[PDB]
Amino acid sequence: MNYARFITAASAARNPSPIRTMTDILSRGPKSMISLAGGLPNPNMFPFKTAVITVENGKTIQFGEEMMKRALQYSPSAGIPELLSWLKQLQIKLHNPPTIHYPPSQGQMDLCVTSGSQQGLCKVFEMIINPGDNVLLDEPAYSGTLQSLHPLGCNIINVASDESGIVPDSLRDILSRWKPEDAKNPQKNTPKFLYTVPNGNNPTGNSLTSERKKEIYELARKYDFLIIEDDPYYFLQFNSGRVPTFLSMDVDGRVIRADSFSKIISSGLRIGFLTGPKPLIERVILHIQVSTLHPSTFNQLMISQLLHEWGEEGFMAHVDRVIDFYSNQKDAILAAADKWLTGLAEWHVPAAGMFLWIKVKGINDVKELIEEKAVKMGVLMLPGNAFYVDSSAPSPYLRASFSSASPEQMDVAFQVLAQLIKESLLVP
Amino acid sequence: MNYARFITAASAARNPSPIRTMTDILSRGPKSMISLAGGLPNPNMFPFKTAVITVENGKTIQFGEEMMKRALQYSPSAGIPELLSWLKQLQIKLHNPPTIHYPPSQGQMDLCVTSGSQQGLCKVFEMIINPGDNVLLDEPAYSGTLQSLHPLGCNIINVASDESGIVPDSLRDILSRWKPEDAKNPQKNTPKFLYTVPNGNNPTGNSLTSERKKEIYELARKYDFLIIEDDPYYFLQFNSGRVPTFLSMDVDGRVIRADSFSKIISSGLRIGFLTGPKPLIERVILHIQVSTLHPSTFNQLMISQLLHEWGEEGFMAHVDRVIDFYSNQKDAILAAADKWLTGLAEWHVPAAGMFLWIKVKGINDVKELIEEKAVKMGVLMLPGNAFYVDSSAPSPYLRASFSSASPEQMDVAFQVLAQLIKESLLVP
Ligand SMILES: COc1cc2c(cc1Cc1ccccc1)cc(NCc1c(COP(=O)(O)O)cnc(C)c1O)c(=O)n2O
Ligand SMILES: COc1cc2c(cc1Cc1ccccc1)cc(NCc1c(COP(=O)(O)O)cnc(C)c1O)c(=O)n2O
Repeated sequence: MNYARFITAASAARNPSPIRTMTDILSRGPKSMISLAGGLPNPNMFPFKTAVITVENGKTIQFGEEMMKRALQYSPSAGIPELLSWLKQLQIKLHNPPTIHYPPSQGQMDLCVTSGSQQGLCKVFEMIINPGDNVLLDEPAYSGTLQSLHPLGCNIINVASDESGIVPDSLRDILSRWKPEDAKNPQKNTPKFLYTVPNGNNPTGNSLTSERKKEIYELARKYDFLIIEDDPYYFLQFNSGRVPTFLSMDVDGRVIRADSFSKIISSGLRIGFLTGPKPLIERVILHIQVSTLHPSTFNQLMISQLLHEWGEEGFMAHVDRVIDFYSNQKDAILAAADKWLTGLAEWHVPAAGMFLWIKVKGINDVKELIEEKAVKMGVLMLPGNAFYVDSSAPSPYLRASFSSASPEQMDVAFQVLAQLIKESLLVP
Repeated sequence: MNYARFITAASAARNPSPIRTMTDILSRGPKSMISLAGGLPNPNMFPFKTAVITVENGKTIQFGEEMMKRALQYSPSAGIPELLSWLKQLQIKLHNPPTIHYPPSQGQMDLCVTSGSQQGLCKVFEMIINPGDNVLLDEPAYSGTLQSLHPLGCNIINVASDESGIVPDSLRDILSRWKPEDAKNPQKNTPKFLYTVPNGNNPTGNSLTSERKKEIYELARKYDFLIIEDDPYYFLQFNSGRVPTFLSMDVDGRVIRADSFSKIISSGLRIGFLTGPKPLIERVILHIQVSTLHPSTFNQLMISQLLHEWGEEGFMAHVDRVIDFYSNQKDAILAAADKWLTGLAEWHVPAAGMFLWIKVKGINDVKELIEEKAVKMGVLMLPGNAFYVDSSAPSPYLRASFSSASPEQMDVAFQVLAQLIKESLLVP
């Protein structure tokens, strides 16, 4: 594979820090080595000295004097080595990528710690997109990806979706406007990638099947496009065995996968990870190096100490307690919507995630009902407009989150909504 | 002032999160309000429960159950409100900007917390630069800004400098190729900004005087460019007492100032702040929103609790303790270089910062002496090549850091260096 067509002139021009290069000779050398190279501060000047963090069902994490100096100090752009080896290990355990032992240039598996999955996704789009480029996704999509894409000046082509996510025949229909050989020609302007959330799509909650994923991968191989697998709900799947990922089937080294610890470990710590082909992961690390330098060494050390003590087993037991809480929350929003919304609205049961996508029966645009009327009543929800490329277009949909609300709060929220849905249909 | 000439088409196209827009109506605000809007996970599912951090000359920072849930949760893109009000307060105390009460559109003072000063600088260059644009800078410069600038495709105009920083007559000579009216014509390609490190420039250690700064500001006003004042050594000045900043004199609202806590509080926590005109700070916040979302809530809470308990007095007692340590380190590298390098090399005494810029007497390029010969001897330093736009150009300079090395390490380093210099002068 040739990654050069997937990287901008700006991204290709990125160079490794000539400072880190000299600094890395220090880490590969003996204790007798003297360095006057790095601009690392003296950590003894830092005011925080020790840290003791308690863990619910787990050993208390302690940062002694030395560990604290390391945690308060600079670290590599890709991430701390202990977090990197544990995450690569996990990707192999879970997804067993075929690329593990490929040569670097051919797209060997590489991983980098990002400041949330959002940072990885952002740096990938900025790496790939030139203004006017064609890009594939299924609308409704995650707003953060729509807000990243909009300033990039690309052409978003919508791929049809149902309850089983992206319809492969819709993808086959869009792709048919180009020839498989048109991928090799830049001027023919073939799509650079396919963006998708294969588990509990934000905001629908729909998941792709194994069969659909295989049809999508064969199409990515045929029209030589990348698959941006943004999977933050891979660990939040409801009443399902884990369907293989696009990374698990990545024989070509054409999948960039974004994983998030935001729903399972911490949203505020800003720790996510990006898995993909080494030439592309490298371009992302070089952009991180000039922006954030590296993710918080402190937060990485907090997560790495927890993760290492749990094991890939203790981690999974934790994922299971998290799914349990979110299933009970989904059951509660579903009970509330059954009680108040049946006959007034339509919704599919989410497969993964923390959102219910509700279609209002007799209203074309729920924008004023949700932004004006519902707000004035003290009930907040999201209008469907926020999850489309054209936000000016009317939407009969709303997104309801079930993460934090108590059953009794959901009951009050939906009664207000049914009352507001009725006050909108009762106008003769 | 018109900021639209300092904002690219991609930066202007950035929109605030429609999600977050709803999320802020909840903050304003009765307790009776129910939200099903945000995708905020339930923080009771996070495994870390409490934190106890000990402080050097200060109260033990304790994160109770509620504080920990907030610290592990998402927060605003610009930063946590307590850190923001304390930093704005400090900027007023220290710099007293004239823009404090200007209307937003006219460039009112705004501040945002960034993931190090590097993130702020990066997002500012990306906000301003279009390929082929002219930018003013004094070489040698900080490598990280050279590696951010290189992929942006701009033209870096070298402004000459001496021991008192940038020579204002050199800037006056460069600018004379345009007319003050040329800033109104985009096609006349007038420089968009002047980038400066006014205290202890990386790698020289030279500081601008008050008089030079006033001549530079009047030239910035005349040719209507911005001043990107990257001041990470403002709190690390030796035997000087702090010269007024470009922000202190910013009557026009044309200064973007980057401050760093990397040398005073923590390099690894990735917490810095950007102060500048509200329309420009706003464009930076919108880029942060789509990349890192926000800086670590946890790290911000650590810093904010320390800073609020210290006050602007205890913060100051700390920066003076930090200067004290670096002062002694500077006397030690200076003692070592006096002992071994006199007659073999030339150097100026740094005014601020943690680096000594050494010029080797009879060598044109110290690249092989430092990268091959010094490395093989176990002594690491940086070749001068790393701090120039054209790195292929030979440099007789090296950068020696005095942050961490002990006096006895400096002695051994400078002896190796002198012996390597002597051996290199014997090659005809
Ligand atoms: C109320 O505010 C929020 C609403 C949010 C989210 C975050 C905030 C907090 C926040 C603070 C400051 C500025 C803006 C936002 C995140 C969402 N989803 C996370 C997500 C990510 C990023 O995840 P990562 O960067 O945390 O790894 C990547 N891909 C997919 C498919 C995702 O679904 C979401 O749906 N809503 O509605
Ligand atoms: C050995 O590695 C380092 C060498 C470093 C620095 C950091 C690292 C750590 C690192 C880890 C991962 C990737 C790359 C680097 C920072 C330097 N200066 C900080 C600085 C900043 C950024 O400061 P901020 O982002 O921390 O606020 C802005 N402006 C000016 C004028 C500065 O002088 C420097 O001189 N050296 O040589």
